[PDB]
Amino acid sequence: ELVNVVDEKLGTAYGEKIDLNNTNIAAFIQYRGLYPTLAKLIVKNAPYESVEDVLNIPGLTERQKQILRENLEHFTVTEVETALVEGGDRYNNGLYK
Amino acid sequence: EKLAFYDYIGNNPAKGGLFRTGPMNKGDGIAQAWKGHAVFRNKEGEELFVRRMPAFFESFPVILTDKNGVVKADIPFRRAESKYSFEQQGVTVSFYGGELNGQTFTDPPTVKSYARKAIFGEIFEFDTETLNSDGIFRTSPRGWFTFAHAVFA
Amino acid sequence: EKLAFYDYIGNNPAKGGLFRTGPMNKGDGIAQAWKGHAVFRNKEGEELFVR
Amino acid sequence: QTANLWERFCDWITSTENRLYIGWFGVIMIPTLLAATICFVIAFIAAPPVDIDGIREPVSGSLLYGNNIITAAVVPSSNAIGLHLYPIWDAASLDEWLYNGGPYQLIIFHFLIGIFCYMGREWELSYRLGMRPWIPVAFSAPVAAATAVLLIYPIGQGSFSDGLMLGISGTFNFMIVFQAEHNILMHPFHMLGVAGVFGGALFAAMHGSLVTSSLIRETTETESTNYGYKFGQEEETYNIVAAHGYFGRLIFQYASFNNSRSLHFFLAAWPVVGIWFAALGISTMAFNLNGFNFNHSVVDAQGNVINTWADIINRANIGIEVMHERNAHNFPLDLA
Amino acid sequence: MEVNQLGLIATALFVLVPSVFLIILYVQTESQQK
Amino acid sequence: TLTYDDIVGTGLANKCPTLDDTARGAYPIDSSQTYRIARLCLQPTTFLVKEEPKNKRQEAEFVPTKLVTRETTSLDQIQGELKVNSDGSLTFVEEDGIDFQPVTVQMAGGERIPLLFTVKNLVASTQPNVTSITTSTDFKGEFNVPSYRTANFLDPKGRGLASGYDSAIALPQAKEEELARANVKRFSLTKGQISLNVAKVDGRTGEIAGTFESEQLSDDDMGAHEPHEVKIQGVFYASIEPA
Amino acid sequence: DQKLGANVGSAQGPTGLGKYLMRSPTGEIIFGGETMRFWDFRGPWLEPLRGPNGLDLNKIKNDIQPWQERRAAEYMTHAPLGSLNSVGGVATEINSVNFVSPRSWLATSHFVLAFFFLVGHLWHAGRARAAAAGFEKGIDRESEPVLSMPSLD
Amino acid sequence: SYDFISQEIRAAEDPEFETFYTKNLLLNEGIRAWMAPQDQPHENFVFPEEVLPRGNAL
Amino acid sequence: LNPMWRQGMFVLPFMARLGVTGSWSGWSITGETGIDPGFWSFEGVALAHIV
Amino acid sequence: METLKITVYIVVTFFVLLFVFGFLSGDPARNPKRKDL
Amino acid sequence: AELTPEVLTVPLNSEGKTITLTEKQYLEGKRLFQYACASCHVGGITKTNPSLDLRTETLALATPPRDNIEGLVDYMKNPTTYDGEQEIAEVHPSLRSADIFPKMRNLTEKDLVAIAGHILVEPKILGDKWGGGKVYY
Amino acid sequence: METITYVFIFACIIALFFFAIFFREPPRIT
Ligand code: CLA
Ligand code: CLA
Ligand code: CLA
Ligand code: CLA
Ligand code: HEC
Ligand SMILES: CCCCCCCCCCCCO[C@@H]1O[C@H](CO)[C@@H](O[C@H]2O[C@H](CO)[C@@H](O)[C@H](O)[C@H]2O)[C@H](O)[C@H]1O
Ligand SMILES: CCCCCCCS[C@@H]1O[C@H](CO)[C@@H](O)[C@H](O)[C@H]1O
Ligand SMILES: CCCCCCCS[C@@H]1O[C@H](CO)[C@@H](O)[C@H](O)[C@H]1O
Ligand SMILES: CCCCCCCS[C@@H]1O[C@H](CO)[C@@H](O)[C@H](O)[C@H]1O
Ligand SMILES: CCCCCCCS[C@@H]1O[C@H](CO)[C@@H](O)[C@H](O)[C@H]1O
Ligand SMILES: CCCCCCCS[C@@H]1O[C@H](CO)[C@@H](O)[C@H](O)[C@H]1O
Ligand SMILES: CCCCCCCS[C@@H]1O[C@H](CO)[C@@H](O)[C@H](O)[C@H]1O
Ligand code: OEX
Ligand SMILES: [Cl-]
Ligand SMILES: [Cl-]
Repeated sequence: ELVNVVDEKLGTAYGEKIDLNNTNIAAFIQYRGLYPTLAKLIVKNAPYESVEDVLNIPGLTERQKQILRENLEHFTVTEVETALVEGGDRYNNGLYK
Repeated sequence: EKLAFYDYIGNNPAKGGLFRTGPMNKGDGIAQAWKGHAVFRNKEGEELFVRRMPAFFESFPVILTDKNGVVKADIPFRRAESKYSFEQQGVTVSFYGGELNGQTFTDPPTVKSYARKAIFGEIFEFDTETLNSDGIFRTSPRGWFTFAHAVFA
Repeated sequence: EKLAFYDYIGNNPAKGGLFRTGPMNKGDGIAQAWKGHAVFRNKEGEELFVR
Repeated sequence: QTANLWERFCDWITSTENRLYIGWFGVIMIPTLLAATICFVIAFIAAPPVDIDGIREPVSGSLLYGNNIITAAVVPSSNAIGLHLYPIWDAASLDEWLYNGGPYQLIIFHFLIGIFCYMGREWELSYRLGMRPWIPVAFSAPVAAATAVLLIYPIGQGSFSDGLMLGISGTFNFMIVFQAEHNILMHPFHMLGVAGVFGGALFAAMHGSLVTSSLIRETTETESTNYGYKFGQEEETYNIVAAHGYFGRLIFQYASFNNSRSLHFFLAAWPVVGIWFAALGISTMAFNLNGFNFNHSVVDAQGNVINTWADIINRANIGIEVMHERNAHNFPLDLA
Repeated sequence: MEVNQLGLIATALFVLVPSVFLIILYVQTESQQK
Repeated sequence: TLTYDDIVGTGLANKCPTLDDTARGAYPIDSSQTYRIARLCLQPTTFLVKEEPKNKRQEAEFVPTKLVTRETTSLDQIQGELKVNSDGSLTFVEEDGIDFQPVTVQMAGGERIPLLFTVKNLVASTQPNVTSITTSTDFKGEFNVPSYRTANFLDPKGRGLASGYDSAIALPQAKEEELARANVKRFSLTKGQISLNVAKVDGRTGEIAGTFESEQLSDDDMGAHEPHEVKIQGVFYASIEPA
Repeated sequence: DQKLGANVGSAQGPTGLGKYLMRSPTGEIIFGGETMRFWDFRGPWLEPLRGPNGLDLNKIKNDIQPWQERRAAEYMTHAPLGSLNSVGGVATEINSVNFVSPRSWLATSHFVLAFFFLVGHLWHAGRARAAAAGFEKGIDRESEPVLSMPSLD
Repeated sequence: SYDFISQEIRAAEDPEFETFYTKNLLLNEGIRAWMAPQDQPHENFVFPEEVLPRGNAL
Repeated sequence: LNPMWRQGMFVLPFMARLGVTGSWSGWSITGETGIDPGFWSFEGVALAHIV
Repeated sequence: METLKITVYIVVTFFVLLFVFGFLSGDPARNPKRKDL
Repeated sequence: AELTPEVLTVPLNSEGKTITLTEKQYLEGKRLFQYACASCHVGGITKTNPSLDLRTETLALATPPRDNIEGLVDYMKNPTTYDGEQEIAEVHPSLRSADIFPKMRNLTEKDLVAIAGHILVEPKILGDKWGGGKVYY
Repeated sequence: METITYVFIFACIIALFFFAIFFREPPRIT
């Protein structure tokens, strides 16, 4: 049958946390120290098999790795959804204020 | 059943259109049976109430509040910043009385479908085939009488 | 398919009605495809022909 | 002789005996209005959908493509064209020209030339007839208004895709978007426009009723009173002193016209000036000098906004703004 | 388009009945002695 | 060299660079060096759409179409890694660029076929043992064809995937199952195939040009109808650089 | 968005056209969105990014200077939109910014003036013709031209 | 005179069908959703941001 | 399988009989695509009769 | 398209020339009163 | 409702020290904010980057914290990205870049304190309408 | 059938224009 895949995602951890594989980059403003520098690196280096794989992004500084560890509790990963990552939508999803 | 049917906006005479002609049955259909009273709950088990459509509105959003009027769920338009979706809030619907008495639905599209009917009040099953009904509300003879006699006056 | 379609009585102009109005497609339908040639046989295997 | 044959032509062109006056303005008016009318009729009936907003989202305007009289329109040329002139011969094919809204440009440019020449033609025949010359000054008011919505507003906004759409529902779309983007209801020139058309209708009914009220008895009880006037009779057909005696008592004496020339000048001037201002409203909101903005103008002692009816208007304007051309904006401000 | 099936007869009679009324009155005026 | 004001409005901006008839050389490949395509340009000259016949037994044909969206069709400023593989073949891995164009073409009779002409995420490889790129070199590869509209796009009744209504709000009490395909938007992701036939090589400058043929599906209107098969033919230009 | 990591050349917008960059009808690379209509614009802060094919993606990726970012932000936020009481911004803007562009003041005033001067031309041109011919005060009752013309029918 | 039923049947089934009539209904839906909470205060409307109909960006 | 005579066409065969076989929209009654009929397409014939 | 363009240019030029030479042909004298204009 | 000293009392630093603004201070801050900032920050939003607003809760999660007078005054001298990693005076008005943002050229320490106090007081009056955008108009 | 109806009414109106202008009751001075 036909299903809206975005509504379906809202029932996964994507609807509860920042999904490192799908969520638009503005969501990283919700927590201290993640935007824009780490947020860019995270979206650029996605997808991730598990949240803690975010710690392995090449070139991270030692403080950045600590900042990421403080925020892993706010991250999740789900399977990449084409509708959320095409169109450059992770960088600008057409929503402002 | 007759009491539940009065508590349904498809019988409200201020829901019609000047050129939507004929019987009310031509719009929502020939009513067959009450489905029963839908009780919506979130995943914590709190009962939620669908905000009903006022007669002024041809269309209306789907918003669910607790008994104190605090918004607890809705059907979002933009999804990217949704906080209250039925999927996030685990909204379910259970029916008491009527055809669906004793049944509970958890599939979000199905729960949302019933929530869309609940903005109209009590939920009915309709025969939409016999008259090839188009799903658009019409007024009753109360409405047509009033119109003709105010205009003629 | 065009040759088989001519060998079909729904295209015969002497099969109509004075008040059966409109295109031929309104009667038997809009032709889509030839089903193929039907060969009928009995249990002995003799080929039989529909009158 | 060339000079004689040419003078015979000039005499026929300017002849006061043609059933419809031609004239030199008519030499331009007739071909341009015919081209615009023929293209409009064909397009209104049969044109395929047009990508008005340049986002490959074609809007169906014609009857044959699923419209009725109320919803059909000839759709403006594409936003991708902007203000570029898009004649048929610049298209790779008629198919391309139709997709991109070519018919709209052909129609509106021939129409505008045609109505400007119609206006000059009103001057011209009045000159041939020995009349006074200012009937085209009255007609300049509707001409100015048509020019505002078909030419000036798209120039100011940079695209014929924002000009008046040539249909009944298309007109309402233009009006509603305009209200969100300029708050035209709060612009004093539109207010003057409304006074012009409300007042013009009022004064038409007033003048019509006062003359009708004082017709001199010239007919029997059977026949229409219209037979009491004969075309070209020398005497006036109503008692203007009776009419003035009624109206001066209805309000007060000095509020009423007893001079028929003053009265009829006023009847001309009120709607004409009102529509001049209406047209100037559109033509200056074309450059985004917009209606009054009293959004959050009233503030309490602490600094809370106390809403006024202006703020309720603003909420409706926002609802229009966020919904219109729902796939066309990628960035947060609608700057044209 | 799925239009109302009575729209055609409604429009036809809306045009025809009053137009015919006027044509009747006009022609019988013309035929009166002048 | 032409400037913008030499070019503007002529249609030349939608045309890929060309090479002279003298460009029949060979660009040497050093298997120890890394390479990139600094610029890849793809200029369609023909759009063909495969007919969808009723019999479904006869072989459907690709037929000509009429472009209605003007000189807006070319892909350009595309770049990516040009890998040298163990067998001497080359593999181009597309990474960035103006690598899509919406295009609408019209069939005989008027049916409009929108498509997302694209080589997004192209990976295309030559034959083995390309010690030099020559006019005998060919590239063959596959690319992604995402939905022609992206997830925010709203239909004329305001329905969409990542935004919009989820029902036909103008028919409030209609039965919904019959409208499911129009109400529930779906985001297509399919594969396309492309071949690049190198016809010219400037061995000195690292520039190549030739013809291409690509095959891909057209717009399915976010799941509302079946897409059509499209064949795109045109010319290409590419500039190769050590990296 | 490019600073955040977007590949602005390959970013497909909701319609299928580029969200940031697209082609004009003759192929030049231009800014996307509704500003596709304004691709004839030229200004000194933008031309360094333009090449023979239009906007140059390499220059966009590598060569935008801070003074260009400054100028674009300044000009975006001083767009010539504003109310008659000089509230800057779109018509839905709240009060705060006291701004109407000089370009809007000068364009509107001179359209108003040019329009009435065309009306004055018509007025005085028609009157000058009628006065030169000797009927600017009205029709001579004893010599009315139309009375000497054949009827039209 | 709110709707044309034939237009709504076609548009509901055909997401490529668009007229100025359907365009104006979208504007109406915007007016209703964005003006009703302040214009009808006795209703105590609370429309969370996510349910408000709106196009891209704006 | 759906020629003009299955579709109730009455004047179309008379245009075709004398050589008008293509539409301005690009099709021909023998099933061709991308043909240019010139002015004397079915539509041009109709227009000429109206004028 | 090129033939259409030339045709329209000629047509436009023709009517515009009629207008200009027409109004140059002693138009002030084409009135019912003083014709010595 | 009234603009009281309590409403005008705002955090001076992250350590919990407060300052009570005068009514004259707040009004000066409002005027200077219109003069130098409202073209982009009208109503508490940010027109050229809507992802970052002027809500107190947003300022509290910036690095270094910007939800206090000293944080906001420091920002107006030497602005950074939201994570503090990058100095952005070349594209954001500040005392450090008053050469290219001339409306900053005459601002005193007192002026910056006033602007900072306006930014902290305004959500105490307007609530979620500050930084809310058109949804809250 | 609805397009035919709309175009038919329009065509009748244009015909009426023609008769109203060229076959009017001639205005006559008496
Ligand atoms: C007091 C008058 C009146 C009222 C209130 C009703 C009420 C009703 N009728 Mg009944 N009916 C009536 C008189 C009335 N009828 C008359 C006189 C007849 C004989 C024709 C009928 C024959 C009839 C039938 C056959 C049917 C009904 C049906 C119905 C029901 C559906 C109504 C509907 O769709 O209308 C629709 C209303 C409109 C579309 C409005 C029309 C507006 C007009 C066209 C405006 C005209 C404007 C004018 C031209 C302007 C002039 C301008 C000029 C001055 C310048 C409703 C209970 C239906 C039903 O369900 O039966 C079981 C049904 O099938 N009625
Ligand atoms: C020689 C004339 C002629 C012929 C052979 C055709 C043939 C055709 N027409 Mg065309 N048509 C014609 C003229 C003709 N038409 C005219 C003049 C018009 C304008 C009205 C049309 C408008 C038209 C339309 C709109 C359509 C057709 C269609 C068709 C096709 C189906 C025909 C059908 O169903 O008929 C049915 C015929 C009858 C039911 C017979 C009627 C007999 C009358 C009523 C008897 C009257 C008796 C009289 C009152 C008694 C008097 C007694 C007194 C003397 C005492 C067929 C190919 C259809 C088609 O398929 O198009 C693609 C279609 O939709 N035609
Ligand atoms: C009065 C006659 C007249 C006029 C003024 C126009 C005007 C126009 N036509 Mg139309 N046309 C006409 C009759 C006319 N048409 C007729 C009879 C037909 C059927 C054959 C057409 C068929 C037609 C088509 C199919 C198209 C046009 C188009 C156009 C537009 C572009 C024309 C152009 O590029 O000229 C070329 C420019 C010149 C030839 C230079 C001008 C020559 C004069 C001598 C110079 C002076 C001009 C200057 C403004 C001074 C004016 C002086 C003033 C006192 C009169 C323009 C609005 C196109 C369109 O609408 O695009 C959207 C288009 O596609 N026309
Ligand atoms: C070309 C004419 C023109 C233009 C474009 C401007 C533009 C400007 N003026 Mg200047 N000014 C002008 C002439 C002009 N002015 C004249 C003639 C005077 C002497 C009165 C002034 C004296 C003046 C002062 C003292 C000030 C300005 C200011 C300004 C700025 C704010 C404008 C404002 O708020 O208007 C408000 C808009 C109105 C009052 C609307 C007037 C609408 C009129 C009445 C419509 C008239 C229509 C037409 C002319 C009459 C037709 C009648 C019909 C029957 C024929 C703006 C840049 C202000 C500024 O910011 O300076 C730094 C300021 O303080 N102007
Ligand atoms: C546009 C040209 C602006 C003007 C004028 C002012 N600001 Fe701004 N501001 C602007 C942007 C694009 C940003 C985000 C920058 C980034 O990349 O991080 C900001 C940010 C701020 C902040 C931080 C907000 C936060 O949530 O952390 C503050 C406190 C701020 N701006 C204040 C401010 C003041 C006081 C201004 C006038 C003196 C001012 N800004 C002007 C854009 C623009
Ligand atoms: C900015 C571009 C400038 C380009 C150069 C413009 C040059 C203009 C030259 C104007 C030449 C005028 O040419 C003019 O034409 C017509 C031709 O019958 C004449 O007009 C004549 O018409 C009829 C006779 O047929 C007489 O009733 C009328 O009184 C008489 O004037 C003028 O007497 C002649 O002088
Ligand atoms: C299998 C496809 C899954 C969906 C992937 C969507 C984003 S793929 C996208 O492709 C672009 C080049 O076209 C690059 O610019 C960008 O870095 C990359 O993320
Ligand atoms: C996908 C369908 C979910 C099943 C229950 C839907 C809500 S109830 C449903 O509502 C319809 C009108 O919308 C009526 O026609 C129908 O009789 C009724 O069963
Ligand atoms: C005399 C007026 C002629 C009007 C010509 C209309 C365009 S021609 C028209 O175009 C349609 C869509 O492309 C085709 O389906 C149809 O077969 C064709 O006749
Ligand atoms: C009334 C509109 C006239 C439009 C004229 C278009 C001419 S089109 C012209 O017509 C010829 C007809 O035989 C063709 O042979 C020729 O190839 C074609 O280009
Ligand atoms: C009353 C004005 C209507 C004019 C219509 C003229 C169509 S003209 C027609 O156009 C076709 C476009 O593909 C060409 O195939 C053909 O060669 C050309 O003659
Ligand atoms: C030197 C002792 C450390 C504490 C006093 C100096 C830092 S104080 C500090 O000032 C910052 C802006 O500069 C703000 O981010 C912060 O909220 C404020 O508390
Ligand atoms: O196009 Mn028609 O509308 Ca004048 O704003 Mn911008 O652009 Mn579109 O949006 Mn809003
Ligand atoms: Cl719109
Ligand atoms: Cl935009």
